[PDB]
Amino acid sequence: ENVAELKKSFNRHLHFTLVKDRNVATTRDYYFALAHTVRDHLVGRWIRTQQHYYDKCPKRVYYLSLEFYMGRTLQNTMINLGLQNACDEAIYQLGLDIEELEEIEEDAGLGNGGLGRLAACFLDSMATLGLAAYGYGIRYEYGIFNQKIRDGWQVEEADDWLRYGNPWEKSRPEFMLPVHFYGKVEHTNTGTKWIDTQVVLALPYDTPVPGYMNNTVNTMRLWSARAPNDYIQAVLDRNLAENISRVLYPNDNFFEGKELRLKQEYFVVAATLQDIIRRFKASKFVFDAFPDQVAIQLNDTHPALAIPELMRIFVDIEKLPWSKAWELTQKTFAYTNHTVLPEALERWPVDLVEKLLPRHLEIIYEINQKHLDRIVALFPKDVDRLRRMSLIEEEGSKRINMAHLCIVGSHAVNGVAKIHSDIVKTKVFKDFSELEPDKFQNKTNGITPRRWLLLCNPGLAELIAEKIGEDYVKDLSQLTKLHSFLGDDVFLRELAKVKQENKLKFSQFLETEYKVKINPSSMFDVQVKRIHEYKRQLLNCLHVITMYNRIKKDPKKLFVPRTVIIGGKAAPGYHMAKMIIKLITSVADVVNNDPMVGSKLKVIFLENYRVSLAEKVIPATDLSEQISTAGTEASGTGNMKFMLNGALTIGTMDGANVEMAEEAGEENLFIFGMRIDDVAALDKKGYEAKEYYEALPELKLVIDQIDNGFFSPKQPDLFKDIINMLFYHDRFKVFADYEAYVKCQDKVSQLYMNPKAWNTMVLKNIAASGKFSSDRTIKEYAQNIWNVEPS
Amino acid sequence: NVAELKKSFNRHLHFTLVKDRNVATTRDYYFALAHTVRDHLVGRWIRTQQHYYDKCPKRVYYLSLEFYMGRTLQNTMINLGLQNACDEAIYQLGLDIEELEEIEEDAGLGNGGLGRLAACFLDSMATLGLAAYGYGIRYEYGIFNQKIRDGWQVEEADDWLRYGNPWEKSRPEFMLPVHFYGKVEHTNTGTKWIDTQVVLALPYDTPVPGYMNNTVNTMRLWSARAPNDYIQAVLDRNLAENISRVLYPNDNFFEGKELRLKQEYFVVAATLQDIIRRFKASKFVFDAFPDQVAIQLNDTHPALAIPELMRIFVDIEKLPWSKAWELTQKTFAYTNHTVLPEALERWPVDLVEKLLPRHLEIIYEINQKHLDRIVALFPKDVDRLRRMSLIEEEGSKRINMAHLCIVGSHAVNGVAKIHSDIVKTKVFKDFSELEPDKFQNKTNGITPRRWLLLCNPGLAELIAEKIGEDYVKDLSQLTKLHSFLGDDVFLRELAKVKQENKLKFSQFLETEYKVKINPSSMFDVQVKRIHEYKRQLLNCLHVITMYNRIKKDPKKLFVPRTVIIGGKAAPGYHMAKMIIKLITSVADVVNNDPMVGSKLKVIFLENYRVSLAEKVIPATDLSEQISTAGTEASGTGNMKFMLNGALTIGTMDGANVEMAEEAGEENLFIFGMRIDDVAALDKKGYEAKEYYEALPELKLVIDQIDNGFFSPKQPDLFKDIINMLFYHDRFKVFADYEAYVKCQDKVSQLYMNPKAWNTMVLKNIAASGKFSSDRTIKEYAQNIWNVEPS
Ligand SMILES: O=C(N[C@@H](Cc1ccccc1)C(=O)N1CC(C(=O)O)C1)c1cc2cc(Cl)ccc2[nH]1
Ligand SMILES: O=C(N[C@@H](Cc1ccccc1)C(=O)N1CC(C(=O)O)C1)c1cc2cc(Cl)ccc2[nH]1
Ligand SMILES: *Cc1c(COP(=O)(O)O)cnc(C)c1O
Ligand SMILES: *Cc1c(COP(=O)(O)O)cnc(C)c1O
Ligand SMILES: CC(=O)N[C@@H]1O[C@H](CO)[C@@H](O)[C@H](O)[C@H]1O
Ligand SMILES: CC(=O)N[C@@H]1O[C@H](CO)[C@@H](O)[C@H](O)[C@H]1O
Ligand SMILES: Cn1c(=O)c2c(ncn2C)n(C)c1=O
Ligand SMILES: Cn1c(=O)c2c(ncn2C)n(C)c1=O
Ligand SMILES: Cn1c(=O)c2c(ncn2C)n(C)c1=O
Ligand SMILES: Cn1c(=O)c2c(ncn2C)n(C)c1=O
Repeated sequence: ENVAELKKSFNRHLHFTLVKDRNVATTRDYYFALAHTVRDHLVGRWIRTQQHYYDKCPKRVYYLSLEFYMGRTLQNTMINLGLQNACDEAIYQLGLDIEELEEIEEDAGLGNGGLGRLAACFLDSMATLGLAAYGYGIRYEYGIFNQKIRDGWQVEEADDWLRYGNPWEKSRPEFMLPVHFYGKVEHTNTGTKWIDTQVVLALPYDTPVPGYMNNTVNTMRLWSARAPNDYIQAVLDRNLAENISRVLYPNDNFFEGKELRLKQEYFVVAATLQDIIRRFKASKFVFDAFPDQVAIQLNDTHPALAIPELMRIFVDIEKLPWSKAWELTQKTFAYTNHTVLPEALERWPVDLVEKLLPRHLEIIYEINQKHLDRIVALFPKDVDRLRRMSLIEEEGSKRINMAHLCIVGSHAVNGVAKIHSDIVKTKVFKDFSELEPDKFQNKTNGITPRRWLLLCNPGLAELIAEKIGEDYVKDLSQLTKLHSFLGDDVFLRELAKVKQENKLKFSQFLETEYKVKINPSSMFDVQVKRIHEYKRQLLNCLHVITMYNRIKKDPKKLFVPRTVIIGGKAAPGYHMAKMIIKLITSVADVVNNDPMVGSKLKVIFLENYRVSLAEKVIPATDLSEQISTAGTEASGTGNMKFMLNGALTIGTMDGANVEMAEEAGEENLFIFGMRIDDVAALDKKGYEAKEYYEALPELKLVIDQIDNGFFSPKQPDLFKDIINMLFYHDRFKVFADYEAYVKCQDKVSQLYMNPKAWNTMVLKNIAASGKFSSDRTIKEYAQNIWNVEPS
Repeated sequence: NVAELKKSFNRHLHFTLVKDRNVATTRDYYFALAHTVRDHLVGRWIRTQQHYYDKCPKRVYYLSLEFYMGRTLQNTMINLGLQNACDEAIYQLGLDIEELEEIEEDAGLGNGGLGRLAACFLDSMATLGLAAYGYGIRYEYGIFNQKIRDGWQVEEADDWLRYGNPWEKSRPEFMLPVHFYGKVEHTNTGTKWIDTQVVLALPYDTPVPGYMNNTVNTMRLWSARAPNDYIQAVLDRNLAENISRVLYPNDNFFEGKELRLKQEYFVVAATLQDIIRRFKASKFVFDAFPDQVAIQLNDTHPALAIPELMRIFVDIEKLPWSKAWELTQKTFAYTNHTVLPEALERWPVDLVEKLLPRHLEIIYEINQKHLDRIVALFPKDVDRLRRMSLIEEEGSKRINMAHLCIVGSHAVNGVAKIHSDIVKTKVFKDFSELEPDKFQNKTNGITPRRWLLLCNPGLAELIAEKIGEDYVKDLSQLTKLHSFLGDDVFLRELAKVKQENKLKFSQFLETEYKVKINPSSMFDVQVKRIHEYKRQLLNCLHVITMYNRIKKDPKKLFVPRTVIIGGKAAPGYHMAKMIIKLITSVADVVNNDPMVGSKLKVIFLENYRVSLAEKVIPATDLSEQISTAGTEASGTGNMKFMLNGALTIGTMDGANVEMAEEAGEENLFIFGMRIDDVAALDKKGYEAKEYYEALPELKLVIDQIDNGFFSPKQPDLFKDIINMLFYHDRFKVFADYEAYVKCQDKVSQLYMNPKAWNTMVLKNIAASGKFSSDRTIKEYAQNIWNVEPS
């Protein structure tokens, strides 16, 4: 606990655990010694917490997800355990730099973006709320790839995060389980049997999840695939079974029907459900009480197979009758929808499923038959309603609509922001909500204020605590008390000072990683998120070039200097996203080297955007770019992180941006562009991109520069694919929000010129960010879906 | 003290395994104890390695593709003087230390004798305080686990690292890149090897505790890792990692697979680079290298080390060829482990040219200078050149790796007198003639820690009772046991120890096998890899022979036996697999014939490996060492049996010859043709049928086999054996059959006389001192590596 004992443990681990002394120990050795020193502090409570759940047997919550975008664990653990100050002191006394030790840790990047990071924030919140919750996923050998930029383009490198060892995971060999694939179904007089299957073992690894200052330490269980049991070739072929948990599919909001992805989904699902049933049978609590002891949240449709798998276990194995089994199943599962973009919908062809999971295909067909029998009985004449509500789309080569399977097999279905949940309920699944009104809900996303405030921005956390105490950490709504300081000049300077320090520290980072020199006086304009056409960093890029031309046309004009930062990873096979990245690095090259613009404007493509880098750049941001086309971003969470950390937002009325406006007051955000209904109008009328190109002189110059090679001289036609998409296939109407966006941007610079007014708006944003704590989000899930209670 | 060991155990169970006493598994308890013991190694491991850096003694590097280590827990407790205290602490915690010990997986990174010799050498070098390092590959899968299904061998992956190996320590800061393929460019800045594929080598260090001396050496094993459609590209990283994936399961047999060639270059490249790097940091240019480094090539498997050292000195360090070649020879020594043709490494130049273009050039260069010398010495002997070349144009050109090891080394040694002589005067006559002093002998040895103190505590204690403990570090001290030759009480005590071992092993046999063991029977044992040259087929002929005898005359006085035969067959060795099936078939008939009953039991010991050897050897009365004269280079199993109180029935082959010299030929049951008789028969021509015709007991056995007596459901099952036996038996099974059976009868005779039997046993044990690997290592240190015990 105290400094002396922490130093003693550190030296002890460096010695016995790392087998080193101070003259031969590497930096990595020191990081590992500290990690083990911190990890030791988790054990007692990890054991008690899990023992407690067995004793008092509260209802358990299982968050089933193919992704857990955890980031680093060291600092997060020290903070939630109240050990950071002591460890900082101990490490300092040992003559070491704790910051350096922390940078040695690899991010556990087992996620693509929002969906995976939401799972991570939820685990922190559920532990902080004292819920008997478990995270269940896959332990990928390789997470989201490390991004490099070569000659302006994205290059992918394997994310070998486990190469040096992960001290934060605990193998649980005694819980290994067999998972089945392929084979065939036999309908015997003893029950249908699934036989001649190939077997792959599932080895679980537990990672502790410390609640914030509360003695609760929950568990995240990730499964790894292992082979069971010419000789050499046979041994090498063991790689095939093990490839199942080998790599995270690098796609964000995009469906790719590869068989290996289907294997991963069944793998997690099968291992997870069996483990859950086994723990249920040992609870010394037949399966009638199951739904009162178990809640399983389906994170998107990725784990949809859990439904037919639970049915398979209840029926084929436990011999329960179908009706009883189906009843228990619905009461067990709840489904969370995370998107409305067509390219992201999971639709598995029945042939692939038939080959890999013959018995699940049969169970799904059965589910679908009973389902449609009901509709036929309710709307005998609506024949097309049946076609629309079926789990099977015969529309060409038959496929399974996984979202529909999740809806019929779940008692609750929720979206992740009001605007989104509404669209899901009344438009996308109108036929279903009409039948079961009460089944559809909304649960607006949230972020954990531990990692995204206390951890990433200690200066702000301290300043806030200075003024209003520490209650806000566990009750973020407490930030409204900050309103008492609206006219407090001294406080406003203190707030600005914290942002300035964060910017200074991040600028140091930028100068050492990039050739560029940073004007620390500039406004940090930031857009960090996965590269997507719908998120439109392309629009941001149009505005950047626009500011460039303005400086060239009139260099002596008064101008608020900016440092424009854009970062994010493109899915490997997403060609347009890769072109967009190259467009940004090209533009940056011209801008950063034009002697006429100089320190007026700097552009940086932030490489390898991931959780640990987000913790650095967000606290250093002044302007947060949240410009997705109205109706495309289901919720967003980066928007919330920026709001909590003192940045103002420039964005569309989309996803949770709408709620950030409700809480803070629309005028305290720079809202702009078409709204959901305006986008529909343009669609109805038909979008003619050329018209804006024609009518907007600044837009036309930008476009022409791009298309003629102004930014790619050595290859004039390089950006032709973008031009063509922009003029003839822009599903996201980049040109249609261009004018309002730029006008809006000008207004931002205006406000920035007035520090007191700017920080006054910042204060209103921070003071109103309380609704976005994931602790609030989780309370709502616990109360209205899982029916469990905080402790 | 016990109290502190219990406290550490509980501490590790808690913080390290995250368990308490009601949820802890047996495996958790084994791991808690292992960490508790491992902690005791640290201080000395660090000091020992620091010491080598400070005083900078000359270092010895044992480069081997195999290290058949077995289990580490007990060996560590013993060499550290901690066994009694840990036993007591575990007992007090209400646990069974024996159960905990059986949890540990063997580190089976070897096939047999060659790999186990490397392990015994490490223990001895550490006990002698030498600055020695073992260098090899960290295979993900060692020698396969053997199962017997419907009488046949079935192989299962040996996933020894699945639950974690607490005995290894990753050394990430010493990772190195190894190169493959590419092409050679001869520039004006030196020849460059370019466009190569790169595979990383990650070293893992395992501590090697000397016996009671504060020395803890290192065994460094390399693991392959890939450097740095997207998904497919990530999955293909498996290809680079496949290099250190599986140990080739062949014992004394060459298989020219490209992956095996990759493994050999992999160990060699990573090892030589690491050695040079450690040399450059010694604050001791490369002139002193051979005075600071000795590298022992364990067989020709690491032969590439020679051209690789040349490549580094020349292509990289820019040293002139003559200087580089001089340093190289002073650095390497080569150990020959066999004369069997099928085991010689001959890589086709095409494969080497593709995978290692630069090494092929260096080898050609070495060969050119080599032959230039011979041409200058024997201008008219044109065929001498053909015989001494590193290249065999005899069809598709190939590289004779043994020849490369000889020209690139300053010393070449065999592993037993009879073997070393054959190597020097016959196989490499042309080379030894030129460099007489280059060829030596270093008779193999076994470590008396694992093979006596550990595996047979009863014997170790009995012996210490009579002569003190000096024998542990000076095994020659066992000769003091001669003072008890007439001591009746001692002879009963000796027999009692053997009886307890047999009792304990019989328990094992009954629970694993259906069979009921007559604990009164003589344990006749043949455990080693299944080979035609080791002839367990001959043993099988004798077994059937005894069977027929019991059937012909059931009421005759007969010494009862429990015949045990065990060993693994290389997966692709068809004959060996047939031989196994023949043995299990024979056993089926014998064990179930009501007429033989408890007179004779036959057991095929499944999954023979280091940890099982430690169980069955101490329980043996008769040790079968019957290879054809001139085929077993040395053997080491023979030595383990001698040390543990078993008598030997064998041919005058390998080290059996020296066991006879030490104990007195009459105290061993020697039989069969000798090296020269085998040659005579070869010259005259071996006509297997003649013995079949002339020996009525042999004929009946053979007919039974060939007609389906042992395979009724399939009469022609053993046809391949019959045909090999009559027309292609390179090992003359029939030609030693008569003497073997006569010899066997004499064994039973002696067994009937307990006092006479144990009197001979005592003479075997008292004379086993020469076979301690400690003696072997002293000889290598003095005459090859030029290093000194400390
Ligand atoms: O592996 C040891 N310590 C561990 C310490 C560790 C544990 C978990 C994560 C990181 C580090 C170690 O160095 N690693 C496990 C990692 C891997 O599997 O790659 C790297 C170890 C200590 C030790 C001490 C002695 Cl005396 C002998 C063998 C030993 N191994
Ligand atoms: O892995 C831990 N201990 C290690 C301890 C260990 C190390 C080496 C051999 C056996 C056991 C562990 O259990 N294993 C490493 C093996 C593997 O590679 O599969 C199994 C560990 C302890 C711990 C304590 C907390 Cl609070 C959180 C995570 C933790 N992991
Ligand atoms: C929060 C977060 C996201 C999601 O950001 P949006 O802007 O909401 O898409 C993506 N990646 C990382 C690393 C994050 O921390
Ligand atoms: C010693 C040993 C060997 C060598 O046996 P030989 O009979 O000398 O061939 C082979 N395997 C194991 C497991 C051993 O311990
Ligand atoms: C398929 C997918 O990744 N959906 C994403 O989910 C997160 C978390 O709900 C939302 O914030 C975001 O708007 C949405 O694009
Ligand atoms: C190539 C090979 O494995 N050779 C083996 O080596 C061991 C160790 O020297 C000898 O005892 C044995 O007779 C021999 O068959
Ligand atoms: C979002 N996204 C992708 O992620 C993607 C893609 N094509 C390939 N990938 C990987 N497309 C067209 C796409 O819109
Ligand atoms: C690396 N890279 C790309 O990734 C790429 C490309 N053109 C299109 N793409 C997607 N070019 C020319 C290129 O060099
Ligand atoms: C019938 N048979 C064989 O004939 C055989 C074998 N292994 C090797 N052979 C030759 N096995 C396992 C087997 O069942
Ligand atoms: C020793 N041995 C083998 O190990 C072997 C073989 N054929 C295949 N293998 C694997 N032969 C003929 C052989 O003698």
